[PDB]
Amino acid sequence: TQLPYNEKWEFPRNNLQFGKTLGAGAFGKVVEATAFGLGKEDAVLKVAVKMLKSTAHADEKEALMSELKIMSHLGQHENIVNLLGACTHGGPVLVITEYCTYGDLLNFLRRKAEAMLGPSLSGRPLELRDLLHFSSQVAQGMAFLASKNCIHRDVAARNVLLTNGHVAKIGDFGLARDIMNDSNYIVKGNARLPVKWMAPESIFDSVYTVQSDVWSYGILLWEIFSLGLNPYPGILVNSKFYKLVKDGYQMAQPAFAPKNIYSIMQACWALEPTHRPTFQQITSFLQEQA
Ligand SMILES: Cc1ccc(NC(=O)c2ccc(CN3CCN(C)CC3)cc2)cc1Nc1nccc(-c2cccnc2)n1
Repeated sequence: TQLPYNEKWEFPRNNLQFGKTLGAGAFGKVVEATAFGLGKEDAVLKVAVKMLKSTAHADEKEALMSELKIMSHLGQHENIVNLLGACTHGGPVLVITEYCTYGDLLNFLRRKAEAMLGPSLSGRPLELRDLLHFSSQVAQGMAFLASKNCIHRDVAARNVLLTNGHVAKIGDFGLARDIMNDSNYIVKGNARLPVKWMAPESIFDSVYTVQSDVWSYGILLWEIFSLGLNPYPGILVNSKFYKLVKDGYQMAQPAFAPKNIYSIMQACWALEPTHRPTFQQITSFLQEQA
């Protein structure tokens, strides 16, 4: 965008020691690293570093810079993936963020479920309160983005990261996601879209607002209280699916959701955008439950 990059984030690329890859897309990837003398307190930290692959070209580079500019503009919040620094001089653009010990929320829930079933068939197990905290925290992060007039457009469990103390943060893999081979992204003409997460006005009118994010959050809520099931499971995205969503078809109550939380999901799925709850409403409600 036309936003400026502030060099207050500038970090020496030689002060990074790279480790394993945390995720990889077609033209970008995220790599774990250690930063030496990062931040006000000169900390020595494990961080995440987004960068372009050798396959990337000019457009991919302009996108990575825009993402960096946006993250600066956003500010910092406990429930988003915070920008820690950047390397824009003397080499490829490097974007440095917080490292989240437990990875994405979706995989975490799935592995946790398997580990809990283990004793019967094959750290501590999840309780309902953990799910409420996760949901509450993601809502706080989304409410923060909404207060900045910032539209996420891909709210989902795969884009939520869990850090120390199991605190959920909302992020965006962007170039570091392999959408080309991801079955959660459907080929809708020009682009590949997370259709099962999208609001009807987004699907049909290409309209993205804070409210269409609220819809997608409802789908996320479903993911959490089913412990990481695919939305609309078994249902092929086609003309019938599109028409169904448009006529108010909604998923059934997840196995682990209290009627309370499922009512919240349904509210998020109001066909009329302005009838859906705000992120601050969702936040206040969930905080009390948790
Ligand atoms: C390294 C990096 C660089 C950038 C980002 N970006 C964001 O987190 C983000 C969040 C919100 C926005 C807002 N944006 C507004 C416009 N719309 C269209 C998109 C959203 C942009 C970027 C995250 C990361 N971090 C990241 N990415 C993937 C995986 C991991 C990761 C994995 C495991 C452990 N620790 C970290 N970490």
